[PDB]
Amino acid sequence: NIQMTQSPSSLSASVGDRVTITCQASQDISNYLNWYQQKPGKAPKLLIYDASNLETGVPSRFSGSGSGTHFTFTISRLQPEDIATYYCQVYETFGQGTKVEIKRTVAAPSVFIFPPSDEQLKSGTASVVCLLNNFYPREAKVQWKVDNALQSGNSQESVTEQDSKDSTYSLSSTLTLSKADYEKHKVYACEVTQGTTSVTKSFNRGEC
Amino acid sequence: QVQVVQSGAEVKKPGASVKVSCKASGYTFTDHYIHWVRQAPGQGLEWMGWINPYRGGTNYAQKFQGRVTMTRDTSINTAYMELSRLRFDDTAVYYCARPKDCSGGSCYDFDYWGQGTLVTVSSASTKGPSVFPLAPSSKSTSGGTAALGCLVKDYFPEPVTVSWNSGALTSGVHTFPAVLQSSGLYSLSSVVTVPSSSLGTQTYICNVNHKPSNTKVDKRVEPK
Amino acid sequence: DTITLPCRPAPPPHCSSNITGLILTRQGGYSNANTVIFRPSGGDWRDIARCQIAGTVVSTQLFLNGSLAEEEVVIRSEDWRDNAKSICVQLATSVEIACTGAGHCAISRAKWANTLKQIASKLREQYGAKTIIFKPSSGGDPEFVNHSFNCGGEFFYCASTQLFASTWF
Ligand SMILES: *[C@@H]1O[C@H](CO)[C@@H](O)[C@H](O)[C@H]1NC(C)=O
Ligand SMILES: *[C@@H]1O[C@H](CO)[C@@H](O)[C@H](O)[C@H]1NC(C)=O
Repeated sequence: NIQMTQSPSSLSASVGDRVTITCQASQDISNYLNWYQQKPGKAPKLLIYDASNLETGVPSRFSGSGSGTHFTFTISRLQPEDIATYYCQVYETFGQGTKVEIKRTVAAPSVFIFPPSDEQLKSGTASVVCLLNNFYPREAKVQWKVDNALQSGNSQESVTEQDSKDSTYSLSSTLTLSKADYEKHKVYACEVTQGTTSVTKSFNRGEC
Repeated sequence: QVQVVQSGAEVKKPGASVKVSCKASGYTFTDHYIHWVRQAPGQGLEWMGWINPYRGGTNYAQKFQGRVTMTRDTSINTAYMELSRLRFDDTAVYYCARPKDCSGGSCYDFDYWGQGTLVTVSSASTKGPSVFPLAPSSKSTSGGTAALGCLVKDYFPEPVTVSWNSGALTSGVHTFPAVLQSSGLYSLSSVVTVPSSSLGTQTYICNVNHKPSNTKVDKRVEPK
Repeated sequence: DTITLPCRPAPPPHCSSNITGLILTRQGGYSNANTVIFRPSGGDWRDIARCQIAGTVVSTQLFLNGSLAEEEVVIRSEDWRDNAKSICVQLATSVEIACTGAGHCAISRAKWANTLKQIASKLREQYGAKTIIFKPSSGGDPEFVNHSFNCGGEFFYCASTQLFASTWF
């Protein structure tokens, strides 16, 4: 039935500037287009309804306009908490969505390293956890060395959603070894490289 | 005031069926249709159908006809979506959505949503998580701020929730997206930075909830 | 050559009526089929009232002993694009439904066929040169998933599956 075409699929903007999203409807739908904001892990949130109206409690930098087949959603001055995916909707049809992410200055991570717990070692596995806290851009190089030997294949990385307050990212790198291999080596280090600086945090297996 | 609360996450086997509940309150239940919309992981939104709670009528998206049933119990303001013959690509977060007053209004402007229900379609069984401390010391202290956490390991299906001191501690927390291990089980960490001066004096507990297995783990994280 | 509908309890012969209109829901969602699907309304009494073509008799899915349109079938909807708005259908020529007292009410197959064909043609004016399919009620409480009606203080329930299951090209 009624097709939708939402544009662009993703945009990156600095704090404070104006963001515009379009939705093109397959046929004349009058003013029956709604706009939703969806933060990661959360239900969609109604912002604009019947193409123009501001849902009660929505800040006034969110506007919508258009009629017929072409509709416009705009954020006047992008705020940090506006990171989200945005969807138009016509009846049962949702547009493809637009992920708006923020551009900001470079920020260096605070780096922390955690040895396996005593409890986890009992169970026969060792998990060593390296935290990169509140950095930017998303792109980071994390390498693991045990006794100065590069690991390459026994770590897994996970990256947060962009922070709603300071637009930074946080990253975890977890290295997993059996209790056997873990006790075979002494020095555990994760090397965090962000562009002409590498910071290496480490520990000796026994000490604390 | 208006609330829409859904049942908890579940895993179901391929071919089996799931029934998700949606309890509403704070308005006249019979005056608004209840729509179901689902979201596969990192995908868009997909409408499944509506139920009229007044007299039980329904209208399902054509692609689910013959596989979905929507019902309600007006006595407890609860709508249900039952999807059967589950395939793998039915894994998704299932939302109920309540539009503005369906008379005069479109009945498609979704004012209120439930929180969602993750339904995972898989043959593996539930497995509650093992929770290990990521303890603070002088070694996780950079300038009077200390980092501490909980490793939440070896569980299935998604999701877990993590809070700190029963939600009393929120700032600085980073609970990372779960990662699927080569075992087929999920693992994540939640971390928080606090002042080092508090380490000896404020107690720090992470609260892991895994609704799929009806397990809640509280781990006291003590300083080393 | 009849469509003979099973009804519970048995409507007596003097509860026979003329069908003068009906109320539809268009089935939602994407089809890559070039079909449009209609079922007896998934709404309720409020949608029936809004059509303003009932007479004295209270009935669901079919209007019984109501008003007729002047020349041809008339269809109206508050918003054709909104599958949560019911579609009112007013016949120009009525279709008798004759109840035996023995547990059925019957309609002429040919007359119902020609009725559906006219309705389908009006729907094609509204949604395009598409194939039109009528399909049974999607479900609901007993008075609405059945064609139900009040005759003389007693409620009767006729399975309408035979009336809404056909393709019109
Ligand atoms: C419809 O009209 C006929 C003719 O007047 C009448 O006998 C019948 O009872 C009416 N139907 C109902 C359900 O009352
Ligand atoms: C239907 O209407 C015709 C006239 O159009 C009338 O003769 C007939 O008795 C009616 N049938 C019923 C069952 O009311």
